[PDB]
This record gives sequence, structure tokens and C-alpha cells, in this order.
Amino acid sequence: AQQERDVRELVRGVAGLQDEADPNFQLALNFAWSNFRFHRFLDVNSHKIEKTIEGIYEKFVIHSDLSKAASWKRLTEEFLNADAHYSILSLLLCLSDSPSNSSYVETP
Amino acid sequence: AAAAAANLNAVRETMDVLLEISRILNTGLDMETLSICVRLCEQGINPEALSSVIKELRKATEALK
Amino acid sequence: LECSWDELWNKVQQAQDLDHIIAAHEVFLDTIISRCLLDSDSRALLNQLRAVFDQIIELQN
Amino acid sequence: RATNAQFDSPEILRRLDVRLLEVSPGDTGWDVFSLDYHVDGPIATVFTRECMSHYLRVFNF
Repeated sequence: AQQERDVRELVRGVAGLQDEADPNFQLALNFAWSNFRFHRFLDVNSHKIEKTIEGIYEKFVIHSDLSKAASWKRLTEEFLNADAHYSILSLLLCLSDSPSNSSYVETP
Repeated sequence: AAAAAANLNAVRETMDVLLEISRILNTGLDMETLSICVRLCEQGINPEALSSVIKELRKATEALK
Repeated sequence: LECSWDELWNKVQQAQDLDHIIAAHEVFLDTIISRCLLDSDSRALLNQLRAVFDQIIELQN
Repeated sequence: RATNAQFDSPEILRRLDVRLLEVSPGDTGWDVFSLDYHVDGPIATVFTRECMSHYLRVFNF
């Protein structure tokens, strides 16, 4: 119920749609369900995420960006304060990266 | 009351650390996409399942260009 | 890499203490950090040097 | 083995070997590359791992 609307809001959000009678909506809705119910995935290891965060942090250090590294370690240790933490993190990590950019903090 | 909006305070705070993490990794996501993906991750879904979806619809809206 | 190796080579080959050898390697490394654009104050100079890499890859096209 | 690098003791030669940083979902080879030097003797106490971090930053530059 909340699950079904979330899939609608996810497809409206990413594809930039609002209307639900566009055939491209219906293909993308059905693709989402068929992805979700066809399982070939793994399950997240919290330890694998903790190594990944540590690994990215050295990558930022090694490319001589201390201010991006010092943010990134800080943001991740503050974020890991209260499972679902690890899941959204693994989500955001895998979704995309090509990051080597400076990306200075705004007011955070 | 007070503790029920202070609960809305402590979630928007973690929503703000997560949005800062979102841009420094250079992801195309934003707060609107992220507010759905928090609710999905609460219900229990693979992060490998959500991301394969997003990697399609973000790639299928470039063909609608 | 010729001054920094010089000072390190000297302050090893004379010294009779392992502590002196350790504290020589430490400072040799930190001098290399200071001589290059590897400080936290020198970020703007590093940005300009990043900006000298743009036209390099532009010139190939 | 093909070039002058071979003229070395096998320990120091073996102790130079590559390591890669953690891969991002999009990459090139010039972004992800490292040599990692491992020291296993008691002499690791003068060549501690935090100086290897510095050495590798220098190598990156």
C-alpha cells in the first residue's frame, strides 16, 4: 500500500513523470516490479560497507585532498550513529561514483 | 507537541548528512529522489535492487531527450 | 629530489643513533611535503595547477 | 626482468608490488593505480606505514 505508491513516486521522481497513463510510465512501472521480484541479488554485509568507507577515505587522502577526506570520514562516522544505515549507504555508494572532485562543504 | 517535531528534527538532520554525502560522491540524486529511497530501505529491499532500477530510468530518460 | 636526498644521506651516514635515523626520515618526508603543493594552505596553487591540465587534454582534440 | 630493475636483491624487488585503490562505478587506469611497499622485518619500525602513505602521495603527484 505504502510500497505501491513508493514505486509510483520513485518512477515519477527519476523519470521526471507525473502522469500515469503515459505508456513509458507503464513500461517503467512494470520493469520496476519485475526487477524487484526477480531475485539474483546478494544481501548486504555491514562489515563490507565498513571496509568500503575506510577504503574510499584513503583514496581521498592519497589524492591529496585532506578537506574532502576529513569531511568524508566525519560525515560517515556521524551518519553511522543511531542495519538500515548500511543499506542506504550501500545504496548511495553503488548507485554512481566517479568522484575525485573537490566539492567543498557549503554550510555543512 | 514538542517531542514529535523534535523527532522530525532528528530525521531531517540525518537527511542532511545523507544529502551532503550524496553530492560529494557526485551522484545525480537529490532530496526528492532521496525521500523515496529512505522509505523503501525502511521496508526492507535490496540496495542492489533499487540501484539497478535507477540506473535504467536515469538512462532511459536520456533517450527521451 | 637532490637536496632532500643530500640532507637525508648525510644525517644518516654520520649518525650513530637509531632515533636520529628515524627523526631524519621524518623530516626528509615533511620537507618534500612543504616544497611541493602538498600542504593544506596551498590548495589554491594546486587548483591553478589542475587548471594547467585542462588545455593539455584540450590540445589533443 | 626486461629492464635494469632486475639488478636488485630479490627481497627489495619483491617488496615493490602493485596495489589498486577501491574501484568506483566509473574509472580510468590513471585514476586508480598504486605501488604498495611492504616491510616485514624489525626494520618496519623505521619504515612505518604512515610514511608509506606520504611516499605514495608523492608518487601520485
